[PDB]
Amino acid sequence: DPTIIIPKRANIPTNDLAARILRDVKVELVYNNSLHYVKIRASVVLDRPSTNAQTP
Amino acid sequence: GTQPIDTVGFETPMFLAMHGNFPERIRFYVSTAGMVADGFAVGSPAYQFATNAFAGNFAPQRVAIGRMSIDSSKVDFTGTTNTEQVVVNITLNKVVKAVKINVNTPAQIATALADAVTADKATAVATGTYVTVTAVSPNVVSVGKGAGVYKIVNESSETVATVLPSVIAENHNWYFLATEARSDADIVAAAEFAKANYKLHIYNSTDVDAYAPENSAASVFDTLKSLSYDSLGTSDAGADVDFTEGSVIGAMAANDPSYGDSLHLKTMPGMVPFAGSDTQRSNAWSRNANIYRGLYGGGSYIEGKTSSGQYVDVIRFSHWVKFRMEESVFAYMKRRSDMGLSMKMSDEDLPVLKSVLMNNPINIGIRNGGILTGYDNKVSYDPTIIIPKRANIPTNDLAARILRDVKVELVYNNSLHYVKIRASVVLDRPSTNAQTP
Amino acid sequence: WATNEVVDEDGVVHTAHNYTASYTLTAYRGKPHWALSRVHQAFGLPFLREKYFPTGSPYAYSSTSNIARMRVPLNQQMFENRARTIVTFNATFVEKDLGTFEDIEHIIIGIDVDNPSGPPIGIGADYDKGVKPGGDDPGLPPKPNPPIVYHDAIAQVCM
Amino acid sequence: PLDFTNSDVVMGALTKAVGRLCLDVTGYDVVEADETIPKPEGPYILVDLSLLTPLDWATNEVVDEDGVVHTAHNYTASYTLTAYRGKPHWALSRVHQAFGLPFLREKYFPTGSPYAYSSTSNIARMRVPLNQQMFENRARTIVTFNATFVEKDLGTFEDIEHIIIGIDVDNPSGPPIGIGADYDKGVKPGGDDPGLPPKPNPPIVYHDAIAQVCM
Amino acid sequence: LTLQAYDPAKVLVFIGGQRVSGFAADTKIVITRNNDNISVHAGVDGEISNALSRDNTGVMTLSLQNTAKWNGYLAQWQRQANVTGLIYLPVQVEGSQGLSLNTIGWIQKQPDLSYGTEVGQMDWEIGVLDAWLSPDQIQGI
Amino acid sequence: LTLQAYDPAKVLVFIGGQRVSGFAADTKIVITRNNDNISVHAGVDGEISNALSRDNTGVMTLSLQNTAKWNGYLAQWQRQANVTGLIYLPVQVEGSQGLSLNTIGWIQKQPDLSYGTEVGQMDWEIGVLDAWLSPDQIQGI
Amino acid sequence: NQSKILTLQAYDPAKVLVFIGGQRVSGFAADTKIVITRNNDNISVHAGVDGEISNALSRDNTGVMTLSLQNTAKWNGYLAQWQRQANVTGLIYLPVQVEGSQGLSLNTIGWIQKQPDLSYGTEVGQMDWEIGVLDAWLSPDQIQGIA
Amino acid sequence: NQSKILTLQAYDPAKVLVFIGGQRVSGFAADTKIVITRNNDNISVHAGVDGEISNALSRDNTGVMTLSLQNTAKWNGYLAQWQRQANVTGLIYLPVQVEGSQGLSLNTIGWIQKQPDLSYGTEVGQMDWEIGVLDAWLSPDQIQGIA
Repeated sequence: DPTIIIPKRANIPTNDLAARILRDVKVELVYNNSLHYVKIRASVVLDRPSTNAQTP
Repeated sequence: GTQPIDTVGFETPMFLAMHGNFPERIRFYVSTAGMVADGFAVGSPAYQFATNAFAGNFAPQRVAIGRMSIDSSKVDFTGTTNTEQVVVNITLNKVVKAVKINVNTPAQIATALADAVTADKATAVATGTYVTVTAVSPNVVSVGKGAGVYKIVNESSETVATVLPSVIAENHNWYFLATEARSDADIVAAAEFAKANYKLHIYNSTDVDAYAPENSAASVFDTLKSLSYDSLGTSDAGADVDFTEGSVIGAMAANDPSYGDSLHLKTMPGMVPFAGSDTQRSNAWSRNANIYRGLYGGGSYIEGKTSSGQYVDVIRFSHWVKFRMEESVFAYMKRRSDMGLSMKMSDEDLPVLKSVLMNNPINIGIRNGGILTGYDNKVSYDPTIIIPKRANIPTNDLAARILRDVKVELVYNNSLHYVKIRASVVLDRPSTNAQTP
Repeated sequence: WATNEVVDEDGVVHTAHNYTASYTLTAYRGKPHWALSRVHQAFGLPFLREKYFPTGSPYAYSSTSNIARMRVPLNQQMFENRARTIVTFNATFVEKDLGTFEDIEHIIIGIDVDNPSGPPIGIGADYDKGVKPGGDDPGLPPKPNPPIVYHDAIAQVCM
Repeated sequence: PLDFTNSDVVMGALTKAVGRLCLDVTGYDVVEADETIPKPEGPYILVDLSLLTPLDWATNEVVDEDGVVHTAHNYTASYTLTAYRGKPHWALSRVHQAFGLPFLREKYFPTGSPYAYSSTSNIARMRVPLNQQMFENRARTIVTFNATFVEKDLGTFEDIEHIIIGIDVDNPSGPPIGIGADYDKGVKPGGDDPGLPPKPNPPIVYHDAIAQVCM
Repeated sequence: LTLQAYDPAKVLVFIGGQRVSGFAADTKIVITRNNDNISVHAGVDGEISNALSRDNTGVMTLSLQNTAKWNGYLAQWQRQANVTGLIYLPVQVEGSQGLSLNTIGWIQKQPDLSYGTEVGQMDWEIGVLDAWLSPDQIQGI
Repeated sequence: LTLQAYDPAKVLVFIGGQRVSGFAADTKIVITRNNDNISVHAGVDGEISNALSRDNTGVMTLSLQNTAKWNGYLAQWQRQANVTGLIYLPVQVEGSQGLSLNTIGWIQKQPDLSYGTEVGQMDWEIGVLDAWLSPDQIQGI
Repeated sequence: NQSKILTLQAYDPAKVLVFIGGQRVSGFAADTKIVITRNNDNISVHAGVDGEISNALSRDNTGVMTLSLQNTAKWNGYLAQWQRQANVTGLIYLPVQVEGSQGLSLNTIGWIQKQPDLSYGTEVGQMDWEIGVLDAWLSPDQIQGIA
Repeated sequence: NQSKILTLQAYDPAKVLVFIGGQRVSGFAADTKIVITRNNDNISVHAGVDGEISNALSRDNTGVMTLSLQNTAKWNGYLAQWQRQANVTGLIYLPVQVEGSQGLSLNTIGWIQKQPDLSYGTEVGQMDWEIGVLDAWLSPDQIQGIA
């Protein structure tokens, strides 16, 4: 989830107060890229061939 | 000073072979191809065992192989009969060969096998019924089974009772135990080590004293019976040449004891059906030498009893509970200490062990059906956990920072083995109280 | 009931409790009722509060009571103006414990598995501070990430 | 031989438990109301057992080996604390918070003890004139505790050794049939008769067939 | 032999492995079941037959001061489960002298949050997947 | 390290970008959800299966003195939306020490206005399109 | 009155066992587990003009059995595979058994007659499988004292 | 009891994917998302006078699928265009697929059988599109452990 973090007045340096500037506002995200390539492992057979049946 | 195994180790079987293919005391494989690459000759003992272990229905994921210093092999035809092309597979320092002897008597075949002197490094020495193969300092030789009727035997200068303490120190993440040596002393040493390190010992033997009449006998089965160990023994004809311990392990390595499942009728590919008669079967059942009877066109194990008369599955279930509780407690205690919130010794913290233990080890068993629950008589089968209070802890235990007398209790839910019926056929059918009892 | 517990590095415990402190103010001359009222409204002015009640401070303002104006005789000659009010504040108090209990270094557990094939099987389990269950075994090999290579076909099928 | 701790023991030990925790936390000196002494020097605290409330119906009955009965009742004792100098309001507050510290309580209020802490009242700070010259700082609070008191009976009733019952079965065929029934301490109804034979457990033998049918 | 006095401070709650702290005054918790034990079917002539209840879920309320640090944990656990689908955590209760409880459960509904002039309260509703009380801690049972 | 005391004056409400002011005494706000987190289906034999709730709307009450200047703004916003069809505005809440909230929402119903001998009160019902509380402001979570 | 208690042991619904093909069924719905019905009544009555009455015995005894399972149950898979199995290979029949804890039992063969209506929504659904049973005579064998 | 939890992961209805023609459907109604039914039962039973029983295998496996969409949904447009497309050009079929998050899947072809009833009122309405599916055998493939 994207997150936004903002400082408090106690953490702002006095020089920044004098200059009337706000610093260190931070944001974070994640990009959701797309697909480009696909590969397959097809197989052709003339027929088909352990029975554990126990929940892993 | 037994250190604890974890879940993966609980499935890994170890085979104590003789070879020099790697310098280490132990290695792990996930298929026979890796062993082939390491220079094990096809048809060699460890190769056969690995193939059998991977060939089961409940096969393990990985197999560990130990090393015992090899000295010289043997290709023994003594007591055999051959009317077929004898073949022997030999691997020399990553070089793979094949040997062929045609057709005749075993002594003549053994003598003719001396032709294995070309393209060699290693040496071959016939003796009229067997050929002794010995390598040279820098050479490595692996000799494996072929199409002939013969059995490969290896000798070493070491002994199991001294090799095993080295392998365990090298690595301890394995549960099952097996060996290539088949002498009574080696088998008993393996059993005594396994019973002391909480490991299951398996072995196959071909001694006919298993069949011998119950009146008296002096077989390894009987020695273990007298000593009252828990080693799981079985009598097979082809054990000495096929190392079928791998097949036995392959049928029980993967299924977890939480189901309470037993070993009674599981098919084990690679085993050869028992051949003796019913009297011999009765004899063997007395010594706890389990057999692989062939019934109704198929093969089926029989009753999986240990040396001291106890069933295998109860032992395995107890060990599984032990390891699971150890792992769960360690995990919870480590997570608690990762934060600066370490568990203290006070009455406000001790109880949580109840839920910690109920979650991982016990509740899974109750769910899957391995643990019996309900009401009996005037008793109930529900598992119980009892924990002491700070007032009851001795001052010496407080000083040492150790907690004692945490107790647990369970009931095992065994399976069914035999059934009997009383059918009756009649040409027809025959007090009327009708009052509620 | 305490609202928070802070554990020291060594295990000592610091406990925090909520409180409410009430202050009685009395103004003695001039226009006392006017004086007290301006104190009340001060808590609504943002800049003025920040000087003395900064965010994160361990006390805060809650509410105020009725302001009663009073006249008190003095020496049987004059009536003096006065007033009175009660101002309620919030607070949080922290205190430090006087020790700690011992840690759990070693745990021993006894297990008994009742079964029908024989007498109950007794077996024990143990835990130690630094002893991992598996030692340091590498475990199974991981599934490798294939290296990044060029592909001619967008989607290729090979039998 | 089945002894216990009566009310007198619990009640007297509760005061000392409060006394030690006040001394060990605030650092002040402590005094009770039971006997009067010249006022100590320096800050100090005064302890008093102002009030005591019972709960009507007993919660447990313990029967001695011989039959005597011990009855247990729940109570609630209220203690009035007063601190006389220094910063009395601060002193009392630290007593309140002490009951939230785990290790400190375990010294004086161990698990299983016959008394426990319940709640606390408002702490009022006061100024008291002295000799018409000075105002002295003080404070006051009421701390409520739980408790359980046990007492022992003064005897027992006789046991029932013999029971005689008369029975009358009214029926239409004749006059009512009178018949009696009796009980005695050691006389079993059946004497010691072995009863019917039990169903035997078959011995353990080898079986060749997994499932065998025989006609 | 000294009989216990009800100690409110030794009533413990363990959720997920840790111990809860920061309760509001008065009732720390309340445990209530959802269904009746047995269902009785009564005939015309008076025949009676009984059925055993096979739904044993309960509900446990948990009163926490709104400044408690444990509000954040429950809020995080609640939202996490809504996404992943893993909702169960162990729940265990103790009594100084009373009936204990030890099962699994989940956070059922979000309490009501209100802000005013004094530290308030939040009442969480923790579902418990079984509601059988136990006499473990009773002194003499 | 000084732990916070609950400051009622630092509970903030931002609607549409501005900050609300002019609350009535006692409870400034109340936040309540509309539905239960999980729906449990219980079988005849005791099998249990759960379903995740996919409707997460809530409701927030807002107590304002009837002389507050913010009554006019809400009245104007309410009527505007009924004509244009644009009903959503950002809503954000903070806690001095407590659980925050940050979503969008709309004015749900018109409160009840009553006139008497003293300055009254109006309780607006602000719908919030998601009702997950957040531990942002908790000191230590 | 306590002299007319019709069941001295409470009726526990979990004792009712159902086996299809030799495996025990599990994963049932909320209210009803099973329902067993016949299709045809037992005898036919042919009444004449003047009141002569004669009766006939039926020879179609087939019935239908409904089986309520939560749509998240695992047994839905086994039945779904079985349908296709029989549709192609032509082997439809399969043994069916029921245990009447404190009622009437049943033991016959049956087949899947129809597949239910699968629905997905905000709650875990339900499925009503129809297992046509070849012969539907209820058995009192579980009851003691039947002279 | 906790030993009979039929679903260890809560059933999230949003995992149920539906693809028609290769595009993912969205904009569903309030209570039910889909319903899948068959038209014909699996086999036919022909019972003789004296009790001889013989069975037949069905060869019509068509079913009907209902799809609830809010009448304000955008997907109503795609289906409405498709109807006219097929009515004139004569191409009716279109692939259909369903993902059984924790149930039974489906994968076949289908067509729009009927158009719903459009109604306008004080609340956002609803539409029930009927997507006849050519073959309606439910698939257990999503379930693990089906031996």
